[PDB]
Amino acid sequence: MSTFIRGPICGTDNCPSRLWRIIDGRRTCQYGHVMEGDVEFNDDEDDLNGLGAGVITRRLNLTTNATGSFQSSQLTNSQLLQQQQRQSHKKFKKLIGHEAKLLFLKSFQFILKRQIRWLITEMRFPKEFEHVAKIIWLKILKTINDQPQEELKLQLHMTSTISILYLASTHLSLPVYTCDYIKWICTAKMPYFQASEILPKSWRIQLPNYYVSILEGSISPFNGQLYNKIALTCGMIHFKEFFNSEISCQGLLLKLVMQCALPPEFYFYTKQVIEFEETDIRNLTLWERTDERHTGRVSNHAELRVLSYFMLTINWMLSFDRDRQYPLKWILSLTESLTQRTTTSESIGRNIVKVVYPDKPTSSDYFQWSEEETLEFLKWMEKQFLPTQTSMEMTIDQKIARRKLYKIFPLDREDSTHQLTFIEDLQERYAKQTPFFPPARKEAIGRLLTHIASQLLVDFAISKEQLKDCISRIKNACLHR
Amino acid sequence: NKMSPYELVQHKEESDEIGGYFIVNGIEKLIRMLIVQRRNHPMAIIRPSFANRGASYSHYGIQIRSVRPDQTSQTNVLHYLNDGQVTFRFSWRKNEYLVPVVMILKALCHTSDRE
Amino acid sequence: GLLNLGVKDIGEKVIFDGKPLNSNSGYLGNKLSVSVEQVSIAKPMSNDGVSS
Amino acid sequence: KMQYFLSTGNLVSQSGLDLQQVSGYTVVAEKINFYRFISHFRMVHRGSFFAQLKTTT
DNA sequence: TGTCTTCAACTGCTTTCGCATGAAGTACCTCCCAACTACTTTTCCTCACACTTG
DNA sequence: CAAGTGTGAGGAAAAGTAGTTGGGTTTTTTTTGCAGTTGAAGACA
RNA sequence: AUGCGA
Repeated sequence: MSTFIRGPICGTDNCPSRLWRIIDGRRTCQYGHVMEGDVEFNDDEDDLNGLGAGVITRRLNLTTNATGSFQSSQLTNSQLLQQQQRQSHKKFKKLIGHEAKLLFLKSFQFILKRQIRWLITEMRFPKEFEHVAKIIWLKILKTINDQPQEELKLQLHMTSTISILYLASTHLSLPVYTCDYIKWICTAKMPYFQASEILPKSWRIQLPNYYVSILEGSISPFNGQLYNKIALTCGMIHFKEFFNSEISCQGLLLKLVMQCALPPEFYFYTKQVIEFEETDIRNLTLWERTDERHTGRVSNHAELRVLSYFMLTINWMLSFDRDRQYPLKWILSLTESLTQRTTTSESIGRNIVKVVYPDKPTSSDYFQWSEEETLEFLKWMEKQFLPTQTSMEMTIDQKIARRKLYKIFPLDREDSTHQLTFIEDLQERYAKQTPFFPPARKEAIGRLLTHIASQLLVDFAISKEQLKDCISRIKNACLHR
Repeated sequence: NKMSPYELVQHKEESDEIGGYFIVNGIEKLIRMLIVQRRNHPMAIIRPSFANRGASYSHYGIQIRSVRPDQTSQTNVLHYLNDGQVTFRFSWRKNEYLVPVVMILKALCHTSDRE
Repeated sequence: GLLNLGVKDIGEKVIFDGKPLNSNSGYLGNKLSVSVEQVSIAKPMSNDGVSS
Repeated sequence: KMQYFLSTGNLVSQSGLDLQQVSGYTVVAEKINFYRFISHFRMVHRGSFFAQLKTTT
C-alpha cells in the first residue's frame, strides 16, 4: 500500500487517522484525541470588496493548504494529462506491416465464409459445397504462409473470392460463371460488393492498415480481370491436379440455348462441333495455373470457347442449311420476338448488370428502360440498395436532420405475379415463333449474331474483340480437317 | 412579444409574463428608471456652485437639457457674471468649456449687434 | 427607430493615410470616409455545431 | 460590452452620457414576490448622487 | 531690514451589524482551436510492348 | 509471317492532413458640507 | 460598495 503521513499523524497515540470537525474549526484524531491545530484560516467575513486583481491563482505548483489529510495520490511526474490524453486517444489501430496483414488476411477469411453459406442457402448443396470450399482456401492459405517473412502480395482482389467459390463449385461442378455472376449481382446474393459486413465494425477500424479498407467490392470486373485471377488461383492452387472435371457443364449449353433462340437442335449441333475439334471430343477442363504474371491470351478459358463454338455453330449451321430447314423469315422472327421484354427475374438481373455502365452496349437501355423495367428497377433499389449503409458523430444532429429529411419524402408508398417466371417467358417466345412449319438472310444472320454477341459478351469480360480474338482463334483451330 | 396567453403557457412561461426586464447570465435584471431635468426647456436656477466656478460668477443661470432625436442629451448653461459678462457652459468628452454667449450668437447667424 | 437615428447622427470618422503620394501629401494622400448606415437587431437564435 | 454594462450597471463612455453617476443604473428583478416584481417597474429613482447629498430638501 | 494682514489651495471625516459574499470589469493584443471543403499519403492490385522464331 | 519471354506504370479509395477563414476565449500587462492648516499678494518701518 | 431586516 501507500503510507499515511504527508501532513500530520498524532504523535500522542500512534493513531494515524485524522478527523475534520468543520463546525469546530478543528482537525482532530479520528480514533483517539486532541487538537491537531488550533489555528484555522480562510473563511472570510462580509468585506471582500474585490479590488484584488489577485493575479496569483492556484495552478498546482505551490501545493495547497492540504486541507485533505486524507491522501493516497502517488508519485507524479507533473500533470499526467498529456499522457492521460495520449492514452485516451490511443486505442484506434496504429499498426501496419505483418500484423496488419494477418487481419487483412483474417477479414478476407471471414467474408468468403459468409459468401459460402449464402451459397448453401441459395443452392442447397450439403456439407459438400461447404467443406470443399474450406480446404480450397486452406490450400490457398498454405501458400501465403510460405512466402511470408514480409511478403505482402496476397492477390485475392475483389475477384479472388468468387474465383475461389467458382473453382470449388466446378470441382463439384454445380453451375456456370456468367449465370452465377448475373444472379449474384441481381440479388446481391454475394456480400461481395460491400466489405462493411464481416462483423469488423472492429476489423473496419483496426486501421486494417491499408489492407482491409481495400476490401469492399472496390469495383466491377473488366474484360479479363476476372478470368485472369481464376487462372492465377489455379496456378496458386495447382487446382487441375487436385479437382476433377473443371470447366465442363452440359448445363452451360442448356442455359445458352434457352438463353434465347433455344433450338431443340442447336444444343446438339454445338455439342457436336464441340464434339468435333473442341479439345478432341472432350469436355474442356479448367485452364491451368497460369503461373506467369503477364497473363496472356490464355484463351483456353473453357467457357469462353464454349460461347465461341456456340456463336460459330449458329451462323455456320444457319448459313448453309441447304435443305432450307430454317426459313428466311424465320431467322428475323426469332431476333424479333427477342427484342427486350420483361424477365421473371433474369432479364431484370441482366439490366442490373448492364448498369455497371461499361462499354455502352447496355448504357442506352439505360436510357430506354422499357417502362416498368423502369419500375421493377426502382423496386429492386428500394429492397436491395437499403443495406446501402447502416455521419458517425458530426452532430447526433445531422443524423437527426438526415432522418427528418427521409421522413419528409417518406419515399416508399407515400391473375397476379405480373413479372411472370423464367420458363414462362421462355415458353411464350418459342410460341411467338411457333409458326415454323440471298443477300437479305445473310444480313439477318449477321444481325442476329451481333445480338447474342451482345448477350453472352455482356454477362462476361467481353473484349469487343478478344471475344472475337477468341472467335478468330478457334476459327483457325477448325480448318485442320 | 406577440404570443397569446395559451401559446405563452405552451412556451413554459407565467401566462401573464410582463417582461420588460433582461435575463443576463440567467439573472433577471431591469434598468431602473431615472428622474432627470425636463428636456428642451430653459429652467431658471440659482446655485452656489455657480459662484464656485470662480470670480465674477453670480448664482443666477439658465439650464436647458437639449436631447437629440436619438435622445442623447447635451446640457447648456448660461452664467451671468457679476461684471455683466455672459458665459455659455457645455460639456464635451466629459470636460467643461466656457465661451462668451455673444460669440455663439454672432456664430449662429450673420447679424448686427442691433439685431 | 431611435437607434438608427443615432447612427445617422454620429456621421463619419475620417482618416488620411498621412497624405502620402509624393501637393500629394499636403492635400491628403486620399480620403477614407467611414460610417455606419443601418443597425439591425435579431431575435435570439442559436445554431449548434456551428454552421450546418 | 452591453451585457457588461447591463451586468454591473457601470455605464462608462467618453461622454458620461450626461449622467451624474457611473453605477447603480441596473437592478435585479428579484422575483421573490409578485408584488416585488411588479414594483420594480413602477420604481423611479432620483439617482444615487442625491442619495449622497446630506440635506433632505 | 523686521513684522504684520487677508484670501485661496490642500487635508481628514460625518451610523452599526449582517445577509446574498462576493462578484466580473475591458483596452489592447493574440495564438490556439473548431470547421468545411479539397488535397495529399500508404498499401495494395492488375495489365502491356518489344525482341526473336518458323 | 508468327508465337512466346522480359518488365514499370496505370488505377482506386479511406483516413488523415493541407489551405483558407473565422470564431473565440485566453491571455498580460460635471460640488454636493464641514473646520482646520500652509503658502501666497499685499503692506508696513 | 447596491438593495434590504432590526
